[PDB]
Parts: sequence; structure tokens; C-alpha cells
Amino acid sequence: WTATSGSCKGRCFELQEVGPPDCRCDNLCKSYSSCCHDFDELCLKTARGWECTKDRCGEVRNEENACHCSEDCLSRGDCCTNYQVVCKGESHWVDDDCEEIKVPECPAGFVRPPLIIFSVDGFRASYMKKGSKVMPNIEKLRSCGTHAPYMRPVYPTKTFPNLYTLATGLYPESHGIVGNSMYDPVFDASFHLRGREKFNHRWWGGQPLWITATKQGVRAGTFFWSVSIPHERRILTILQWLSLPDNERPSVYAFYSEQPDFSGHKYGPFGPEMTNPLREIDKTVGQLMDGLKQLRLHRCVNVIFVGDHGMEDVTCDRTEFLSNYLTNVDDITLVPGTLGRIRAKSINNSKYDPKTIIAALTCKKPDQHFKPYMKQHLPKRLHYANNRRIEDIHLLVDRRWHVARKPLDVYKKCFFQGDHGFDNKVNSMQTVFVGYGPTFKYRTKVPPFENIELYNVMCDLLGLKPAPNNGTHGSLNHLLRTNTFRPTMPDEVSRPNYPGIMYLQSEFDLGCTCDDKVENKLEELNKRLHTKGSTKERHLLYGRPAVLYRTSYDILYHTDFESGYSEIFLMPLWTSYTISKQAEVSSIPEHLTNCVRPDVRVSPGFSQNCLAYKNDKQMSYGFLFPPYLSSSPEAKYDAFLVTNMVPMYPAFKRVWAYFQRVLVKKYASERNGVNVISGPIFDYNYDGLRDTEDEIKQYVEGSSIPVPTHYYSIITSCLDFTQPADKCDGPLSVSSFILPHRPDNDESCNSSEDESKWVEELMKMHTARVRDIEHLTGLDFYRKTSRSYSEILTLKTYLHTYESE
Ligand SMILES: *[C@@H]1O[C@H](CO)[C@@H](O[C@@H]2O[C@H](CO)[C@@H](O[C@@H]3O[C@H](CO[C@H]4O[C@H](CO)[C@@H](O)[C@H](O[C@H]5O[C@H](CO)[C@@H](O)[C@H](O)[C@@H]5O[C@H]5O[C@H](CO)[C@@H](O)[C@H](O)[C@@H]5O)[C@@H]4O)[C@@H](O)[C@H](O[C@H]4O[C@H](CO)[C@@H](O)[C@H](O)[C@@H]4O[C@H]4O[C@H](CO)[C@@H](O)[C@H](O)[C@@H]4O)[C@@H]3O)[C@H](O)[C@H]2NC(C)=O)[C@H](O)[C@H]1NC(C)=O
Ligand SMILES: COCCNC(=O)c1cccc(-c2cc(Cl)c(C)cc2OCc2n[nH]c(=O)n2C)c1
Ligand SMILES: [Ca+2]
Ligand SMILES: [Cl-]
Ligand code: NA
Ligand code: NA
Ligand SMILES: [Zn+2]
Repeated sequence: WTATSGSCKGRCFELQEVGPPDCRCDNLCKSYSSCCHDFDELCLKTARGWECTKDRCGEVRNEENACHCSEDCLSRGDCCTNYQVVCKGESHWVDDDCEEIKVPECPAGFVRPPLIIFSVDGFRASYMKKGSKVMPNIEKLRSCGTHAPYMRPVYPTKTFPNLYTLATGLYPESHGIVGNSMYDPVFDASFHLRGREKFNHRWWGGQPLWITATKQGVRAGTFFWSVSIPHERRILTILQWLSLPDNERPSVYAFYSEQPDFSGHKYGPFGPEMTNPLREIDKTVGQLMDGLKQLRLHRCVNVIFVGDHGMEDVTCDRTEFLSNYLTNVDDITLVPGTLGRIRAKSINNSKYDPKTIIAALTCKKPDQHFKPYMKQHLPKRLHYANNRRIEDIHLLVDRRWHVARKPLDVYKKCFFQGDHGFDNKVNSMQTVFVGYGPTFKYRTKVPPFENIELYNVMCDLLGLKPAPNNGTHGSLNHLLRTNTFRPTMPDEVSRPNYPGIMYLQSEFDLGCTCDDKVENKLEELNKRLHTKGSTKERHLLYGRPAVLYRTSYDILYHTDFESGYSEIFLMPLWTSYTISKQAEVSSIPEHLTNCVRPDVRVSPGFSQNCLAYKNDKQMSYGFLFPPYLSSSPEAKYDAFLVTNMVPMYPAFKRVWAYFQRVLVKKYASERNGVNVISGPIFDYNYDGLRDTEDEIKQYVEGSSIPVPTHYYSIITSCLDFTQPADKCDGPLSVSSFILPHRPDNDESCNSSEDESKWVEELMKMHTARVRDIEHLTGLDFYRKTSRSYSEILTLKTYLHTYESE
């Protein structure tokens, strides 16, 4: 109950929220149904509209007007934004030449340039070019400030998950807003866009920018605008707050527009009806910049123009229906649309079975427009699993499609022509970023980057210390003129052993055989040098990875490859090798088909054994350095050492063997040599983070050989591909992947065919950032390059997307 009897006089859009049931005059009062009786009258004035005209210039103040054109308005901070233009012969901000802002030019008593986040919903990246004719204010921001060709949202590419990722630096799985609809089994509560429950603080994890600011003594304006407050009034409110006294004035502000998303759902992303909403958003930006110019803050404020997600063409006829796959359709609850989430309708039903639901949804129709996944099998780049609000069964829906439970759901709920929510690598889902102001660079293009990175930068912009988040702080230093964060490399926690020859062959009883007893002082010295690391500068180009946790491991050198071998996991944490453009692929000789060789540097007690693989009928083995790429028949024996062996399901070995036999050589030819680092990943609790040994759920039968959940590779070469990978003077180029280690190829519908038709497609789906692999392994790569650390940080966050341009 709200006692709405008090008044909002002198309190309109008050910053602090008063204790109920006293009536509120803050922006959120509309949302809680708790405003004072006179809120609309006093705080939402509209009389005479939003612009000055010639006849209002120097008028007598009239407190009823929406904004003012009287002489006292500047000092009151409540002129219409076009006031100086209409009445003082000033130009609009957009008509001024742009001039570099080398230093903040701020009024006296400003302690730091304010930050204004101008956020727009549904603003697809290509609108910057395709709508450029009708968005001159936005185009001036873009071309004069710092911009990216696009910014990658998080998955799912919905509004609340993305704005709250912007606010926190966190993946949706960590901040908890994992969709637009949600059930939390612990609370036994549901979250919906419409309604009241969404305001409860228990949904909202991490620490958003406004709370980070407040805790550290920086005041914030409102971020969540009540939907009924018009845009012109949000702008005027920001401008008024900016005229407050130094002690009361916020340093950080947000504006939000529900356009062009709102129209894009109705008309599709490029419907002719979309021109007008783009014009209107540009008008609003003009109003802000004119308003800042009046207050003399246009060369003082940092402005971020940022979208939450794009928009794709999606109509009712492109809907897949679970009723066409499942007979039990009434025993499930589906969260539908541009992604699918499935759980049992009733928790009292023990006849509900996720295994057969997945199977009934797998490759059932030739052009099926969605793919079912257990959430832990989703591409790791999506970081979408470690939350009880994310259902075990997930459907990744093709772009341009919807999924629904039954047809009745679609017509008793064509309306829409646009939607979003798909995989965050999809081009149509990409959004925008522009930074403009004294702290941003002048006329600078930067590469595309992920919205999870912005929280750190907004904190830098405000001199705040960021709460722990998923950005990689320093990876966006190149956006900034100053206030950069100067990160240091993490310290290595475990130093390696360097074992020499310590064991005789007969000490090993591993049940392994090799046809290798085939027998020179010129080349005896040669092999000794190779085992001591004489070729190491060729295969380990960027230094050895640092191990950032406590463990026991050995560096092992070979002619063709170097490895960091874990005595705990009985396999390499990483294997590093370089394949030049000229390298030759050979095959595994017949006499060496089943060969596995004890490694005399490593004890039997810390080795895998062949018997275990023999006894395990499901599990086979593969090698991290491929025998196919050996530099000589004699170097090929190294590739069969028991220390290069890793456990692999036969179904996975189809993938692995094709990558090693065909793809590495193809990349080396295309990229002028590549350096490859490969290894196992263990993520049994799907938290995106390296498992400790007591978290491993599966071993090769009868042994303590742990089974990886994934295998990674990091493939690096010279960005200037006229230089070979092993002699590169400048910036690097990388692509990486994290392939799920699965006992079937059910994920790939065309897998009965030749690997050349399906494997590369699979690997592209499972593209990754080197940073994702760092989290999953506790390793730190690129420790020794000639490149600045901030540049390496940007490389480590790079994602190779495989979308066209
Ligand atoms: C992306 O960035 C983020 C942020 O850095 C990374 O997430 C962090 O990872 C840490 C490890 O997973 C985790 O640290 C744990 O915190 C526990 C206490 O946490 C509370 O306090 C923090 C800080 O204020 C708060 O942020 C947390 O908020 C979570 O929980 C609420 C719901 O309860 C949500 O509102 C919120 O969204 C958030 O949920 C998310 O995280 C939790 C995990 O905390 C998930 O379960 C959710 O799915 C969701 O994703 C918390 O309120 C602390 O208790 C833990 O300590 C245990 O483990 C350590 C190991 O060192 C051990 O020493 C202790 O003994 C202890 O073990 C005991 O508990 C065990 C489990 O119950 C039990 O088995 C043992 O036997 C022991 O009794 C731990 O330190 C940190 O909280 C999160 N932070 C956030 C914000 O998510 C994330 O990893 C990054 N992602 C990637 C890929 O890099
Ligand atoms: C009690 O509530 C829990 C608190 N949660 C929020 O405060 C919240 C929720 C969601 C989006 C944001 C949010 C975040 C950022 Cl970073 C930006 C720039 C804009 C944002 O919202 C803009 C907005 N105004 N009106 C509206 O409908 N939206 C989406 C903020
Ligand atoms: Ca883990
Ligand atoms: Cl959703
Ligand atoms: Na086997
Ligand atoms: Na298949
Ligand atoms: Zn939308």
C-alpha cells in the first residue's frame, strides 16, 4: 500500500528512493505504482512540446511548460535543447566541424568527465552504414570518436541478458538473467518481462555499474527508465541532473530507447517502416548533444552509443513444432522462440526422460531448423550452462526460425517480421559501439569486441575498481586516449621439471608394444640435442605457457614438438608444434599402426598404459602431436611415446584424425605456417573453469587416466602472412577451438559421410577465444612475444567467427 497523499514539488526525479509507504518521485515510481498524486502534473509536463520557436525566445517563465525558452533557463538548467540555436543564433552540435578533444574541457567543479551511456534496443550493426544518410548525429559521433564495425552481444541475444551483461561484465550464466523468461527451482519463482516479480533483487546477480559507482563514492543517475516516460523527458532529466551542485551531481548516466527494436519486430530489420525510428533516435542524440553544448559539456562528457543486440527476419511460417517430433508433447514445458529450453511439466513424473527427448529431436528431418543439446554440450564460447535457471535441454535455433511446442501456440498467443535471440556469432545479431569524448581516441576504428568487456572500461572511465567480472581488463586499452589500465601477467604458480633419461625400458609393464627395435655417432649427438631442446625455438614460438595452479609437471622436448606433461592427469596439459608452409604430410607406416612406446624420462607410475585401453571397450586413444606431421621417419617414433597419448572415443577420433591429417596442413598452406598448441580440457561441472582432479567423473576403465570433456587447439600465425609463422616481426593472427569429446557424432547430422563434408563445420561451431581455453586449463599463453601486453590481451579475446562480411 502506497500513501500517495504527499507531494513531488521540488522532488521530480529525485535520485534517492524514499522509504514506503511514503510516496515516491523517483523514476521507478511509475513501475511500482507508487508515485505521489501530483507526479504527472509536476514531473511529466508536456505543455508546448520540446522545442523553442522564435516567438518563445526570452518569454516570461511559465512553470507549466515542458521546457523553457526564457532568459533564466540556462542558469535553471531547463532550457529546451534547441534553445541556444533558436534564440541565441547558435549552431546545432551536428553542424560543427569536429575537433579533436585532447583534454577534458569541463566547467569549474567537475572532478572527472561524466559518462553517458546512450543505449539503443535492437540496433543492428549494419544500420550504421545502411542508415547513415538519415542519422547525421550518430554518424558524427561514429566518425569523430572511436568505433567498432560491430560489437558482439552475449547469448541469448535478448534485451535483459545483454543490458545486464553491459552493466556487470558478466556472462548471463553468472549474473543470472539467462533469458526473457525464467524459472528458478530454488526460489520456486518465475521471472517475466511483464509484471512485478522481475523487480525482486534475488534475480539480479553480480554488481552493476551503478552499485560499483555508489560503493566507491561516485553518484549515478537512473539506468532503468519507466516505459511511460517519453524520450525527450529522459534527456531533459539527464541535463537537469548535470546542472546540480558538485556534491549532488551524478558522474554516470544512462539513456535507453526501446527503438528500433520495437518497430523491427513488427516490420523486420530493413522494412521501409524502419527509416523513421532511425531518424527519431538520431533526433534524440541531437537533443542530447545540443543540450550538452548549451551546458558547455560537449567537450567534457564521455558518450557511449551502444546497442544490446541486432534483429533478424523471422515470420510465423518459419516455425518448427515439437508436436511434429514428440508424441509426449504435453509432458513438457518449452521456453520457445529464437531459442528453446525444455523441462518436465511435472517434477512428480519419473517417466519423463531427457535422453529420449533429445533422441526424438535429433536429425529427424532433412532440413531441421534447430538442434537439441544437453546444456553442457553447447559450444563453450556461449558460456551458457552454469545456472540452475538454464534448463538441461536446449535448442539452438537456426537464424530466421522459431521453435514452438504446438501450432496452437503461434496463432492463439502473422504479427511479427523480426526477432532476435539466436547464437551470438550470427551477423544479424551483432550490435553497435561508438565512444566519443576526451577519454576516447579521435577518429579511430578498433576491431569488433564482446560487450562483456565494456564494464571494465566504463569503470576505467569513472576511476572505479571493477568488481570481479568476465572481461579481460586491458583488452580494450586501445579504445582509450588515457585512463588505460596497466595489467601485469599472472605469476606462474608451478615451475616444471625437466627430466632426463631415468628409466630402463624393462621397468615399464604397460602392455604396450612397438615394432621399434630397428637400429651412428653423427646422428646420436643429434637426437640428444633434440631431447635437450635444440629445436624448441621452432616449436615453442611464444614461450612456454605458464601453469597458474599448484601441480606436478614435466617439460618434454622432441625434434618436432614440445609438451608440458602432467604427472597428475597422466597426459600433456599442452603440446606445442610448428608446421611450416612447406611441411609434408606422411602416413603412419604399417609396422607402426598399434605402436605405443614407453617414455624413459617418465616413470611407469606416472604413465598411461595400453592394457587399460584394451579393456575399455568404449575408449580408444589418439595423439596430441600428429604422427602424420613428423619431420622424418626417425622423428616419427617420438609421436608414439606414451606421453603424447590421450584418451579418445572412436567417434571423436574421426574428427581429430581429420583435423590433424588434413586441416593443419591446409591452415599452414593458407597462413604461411602455423604454430599449434593442443591439449585436453576437463570441465565436468560445466562452469567454464579447469576441474581439479577430484571433479573428474570418468576414467579409462580400470585406471586413473581421466577422460577429457573437450580437446582444444590454438593455431597462431603472422597477421602479415607474407612472413612465415616462425619468423614474424609484428602482430599475430589466431584461431582456436574447443571440441567436445563425445562418444557419438549425433551433433553432426551429416556424419555418416566423409569427414570432408562435416568436420570443419563442427570445428567452426566450436570456435573459441584463447581466453576461454585459459579459464578451462589454468594456463596462460603468449608469455614471450615482442608485442605489448595489452595487444596480446586483445589477441586472447579474439574470436574467429566464420560469418561472412
Ligand atoms: C565470470 O566471472 C565471475 C565473477 O568473477 C566468475 O564467477 C565467480 O566464480 C567463483 C567460482 O565459481 C565464485 O566463487 C564462489 O563464491 C561462493 C560465495 O559466492 C557468493 O558471493 C559472491 C560475491 O559477492 C556472489 O557474487 C555470489 O553470487 C552468485 O550466487 C547467487 C545465487 O546464490 C546469484 O544471485 C549470482 O548470480 C551468483 O550466481 C552464480 O555463481 C554461483 C556460484 O557462486 C553459481 O552457483 C550460479 O550458477 C551462478 O552462475 C554468491 O552469492 C563461495 O561460497 C565459493 O566457495 C566454495 O568453493 C571454494 C573453492 O575455493 C572453497 O574454498 C570453499 O570451501 C567453498 O566450498 C564450500 O561450498 C561448496 C559449494 O557449496 C561445497 O561443495 C564445499 O564442500 C564447501 O562447503 C566460491 O568461492 C563466485 O561466487 C562467482 N561469482 C559470480 C558473481 O558469479 C566466473 O567464474 C567467470 N566465468 C568464467 C568462465 O571465467
Ligand atoms: C530491481 O530491478 C533490478 C535492477 N535491474 C536494472 O536496473 C536493469 C534491468 C534491465 C536493464 C538495465 C539496464 C542496464 C543498462 Cl547498463 C542500461 C544502459 C540500460 C538498462 O535498462 C534500460 C531500460 N530502461 N527501461 C527499460 O525497459 N530498459 C530495458 C537495468
Ligand atoms: Ca570445471
Ligand atoms: Cl528467453
Ligand atoms: Na578400447
Ligand atoms: Na551424426
Ligand atoms: Zn526485441
